[PDB]
Amino acid sequence: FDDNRTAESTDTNTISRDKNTSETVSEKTGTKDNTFDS
Amino acid sequence: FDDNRTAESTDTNTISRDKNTSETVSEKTGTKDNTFDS
Repeated sequence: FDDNRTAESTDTNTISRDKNTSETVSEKTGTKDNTFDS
Repeated sequence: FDDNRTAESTDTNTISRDKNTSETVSEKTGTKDNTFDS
């Protein structure tokens, strides 16, 4: 959540709002095999 | 999801909402062989 309020005087008041929401999901699987012979 | 609402006075209200979706699929594959002699 972020809000900003700007105003100037010598009267052109400016107000802004914005919504940032995000989610990420990730599933990682692996498999490693090895054989040795001495 | 993120929504932005803003207005100014002295109205010109502005509404802008965004949607973004991503999906990355990765494939890993490898092979490593080695020999030793002494």
